[PDB]
Amino acid sequence: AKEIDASCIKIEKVIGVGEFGEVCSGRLKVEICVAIKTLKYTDKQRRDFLSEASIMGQFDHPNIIHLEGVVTKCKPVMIITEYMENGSLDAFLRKNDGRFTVIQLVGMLRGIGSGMKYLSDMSAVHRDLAARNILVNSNLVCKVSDFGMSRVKIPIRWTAPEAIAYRKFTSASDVWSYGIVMWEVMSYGERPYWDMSNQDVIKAIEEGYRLPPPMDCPIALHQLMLDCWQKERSDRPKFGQIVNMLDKLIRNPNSL
Repeated sequence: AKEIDASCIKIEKVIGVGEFGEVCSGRLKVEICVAIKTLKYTDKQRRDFLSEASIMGQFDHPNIIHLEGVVTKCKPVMIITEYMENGSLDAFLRKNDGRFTVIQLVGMLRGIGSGMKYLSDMSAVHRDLAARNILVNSNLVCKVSDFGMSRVKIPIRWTAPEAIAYRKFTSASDVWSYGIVMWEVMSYGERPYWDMSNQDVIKAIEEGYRLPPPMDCPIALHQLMLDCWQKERSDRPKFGQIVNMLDKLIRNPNSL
């Protein structure tokens, strides 16, 4: 992760408040813009708050939030990462409802896929993949963040069957999550399974029910979602196949 001297981090604005503490956006000098996650809390939070930075520090990929460093030897304890102008993907889509083309939405999913293909290769499992955990920048590049649950309370409607049933988390269960993320994107941040109860969703999926294709969503994309939602995890496509399929869709826009 690398320790950074607090004299280098200069907060400017408080973008909002997160779980463990506040979340801001300042600058880092040695100058560039960065994100800052402060902690204010008991030891029952610090070890988990920082552990997220530790794991995130093992990664280096364009579609994975870059960790600048951490400030532990001083208060407030904080995590410094690359700045993302547009913030959380889900909120970003709800504020720009129906304002993006199919190819642009596909490009975002391509990047997310690429970041997941990176993680899965590192033998890492996010276990909490969702649009709310994916940040977007001014260039529309979506990056996977929030590695608090990663392993090298999780929403049921985003979690794969086996993961809930017999606590089996793998890159195959993240694919199922990716499937849900795909649905959120093409639906502009729409709540999966809407007003259905977590119990209804579990039963529904067991009966063979699957989320319908979002309006104006290409048949091929929805099918890709169906594959990601296959009961038998072994039958679901690998992240490598997912990134490949999307590229061929982008390269050949007419196929969408």
